[PDB]
This record gives sequence, C-alpha cells and structure tokens, in this order.
Amino acid sequence: TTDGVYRVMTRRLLGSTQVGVGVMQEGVFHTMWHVTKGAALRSGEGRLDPYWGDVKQDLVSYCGPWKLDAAWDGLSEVQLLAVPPGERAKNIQTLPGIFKTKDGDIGAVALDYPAGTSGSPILDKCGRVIGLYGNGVVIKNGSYVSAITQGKRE
Amino acid sequence: VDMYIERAGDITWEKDAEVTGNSPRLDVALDESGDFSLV
Ligand SMILES: Cc1cc([C@H](Nc2ccc3c(c2)CNC3)C(=O)NCC(F)F)cc(C(F)(F)F)c1
Repeated sequence: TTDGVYRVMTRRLLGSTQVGVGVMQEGVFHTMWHVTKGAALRSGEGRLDPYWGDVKQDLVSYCGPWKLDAAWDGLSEVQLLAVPPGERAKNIQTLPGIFKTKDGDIGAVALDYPAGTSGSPILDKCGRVIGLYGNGVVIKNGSYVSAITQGKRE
Repeated sequence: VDMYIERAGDITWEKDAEVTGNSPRLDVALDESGDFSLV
C-alpha cells in the first residue's frame, strides 16, 4: 500500500499480461473502469475490494473513495507517467490539447501507448495527479488522443 | 482473484523528461458506455 504507480496484471490470458495501471494514494487504489471491470484485486496476500466506480466516467476506486482532486490549470505543460507493458515507467512532458463536449471542455494528451498503459497518471509540476490516461479517441490522421480523466473527491 | 498489482514507481515530476506530443482541439461526444466519439 506504499503510495505510487502500479501495474495491473492478469493470469487469465497467456502467461502474465498487463491490462492497465493505477495510482495508490492515501490508502486508495485508483484506475480506469475498463481495466478491471470492477473486479477485486490482489496485492501480495491481501485483497482490494472496489469502493466506488462509474462506467461513463470510466473510473474506479478500491479501499475508499476517490482521493485525486488536482486539475489541469488549462495553460501549463503536464507529464504522463507512462507505464507500458514490460517496460520501465517513464515521464513524458507535453502541452495538452482540448476535448470540446456539450457539457464543457476537458484537457487531452496526444501520446500513443499500448492499451495496457491505460490508468497511467498525468501530473502537474507539483507532482499532483490531475487525471488518468487511457480513455479517448483515434483521430483522422490515426494518432491516439486520451482525455485527462479526473474523478470527484466527495 | 485473477488480477494483481505490482509497484512500478514513485509519482514525481522529472526535470529530465523528454518533451513531445501535439495539442489537438477536438469536438467529441461521450456516450453512456464511457466511449468517446469524434463529432
Ligand atoms: C491507452 C489506450 C486506451 C484505449 C481505450 N480502450 C477502452 C476500452 C474499453 C472501454 C474504454 C476504453 C472506455 N469504455 C470502455 C480507448 O480509449 N479506446 C477508444 C479508442 F481509442 F479505441 C485504447 C487504446 C488503443 F488504441 F490501443 F486501442 C490504447
């Protein structure tokens, strides 16, 4: 339960497969709904049970309520702490674009990683998590663009 | 319980970091299944 970034693994497919990534903060594990589909997780000999989740937001928390509440300021570069399958964690700095929706505008990160990188955290210059990478679109020119997906701290 | 977690690092801003990616402005829609589509 040390704070930090974690891989989410399964043995249900061939060998051991990385299906996504998440963030341990304040004793809560944070990831994208489509990574776990709300299943329980193991950490060593211990179990993490889902506590909150929402398919439309594509988010889920384990062991307690969603704790991440920092926001992209709309101006500054950010860092993706990318954790790709079988590869070391690496920081990638970028200026977000924008997703424009009927319900308002969201920052967007235009970086292409494999599906199992979903749930990698996006950071501000204070190292705060401003959202998770891995729900987005493929655009005309073929690139992957991710929303900056952030939950609500209740 | 199939799925398990393994630590991969600390959450820190790195001054060394490689700078890349563009900043597209995109009209999108979000459906009830949490799927984005381009408008
Ligand atoms: C990093 C990454 C993430 C995705 C991601 N997949 C996905 C799958 C199921 C659901 C959702 C997201 C949200 N609701 C259920 C995604 O945005 N998909 C949309 C588009 F990009 F395909 C996909 C990829 C990859 F591009 F590699 F397929 C990568």
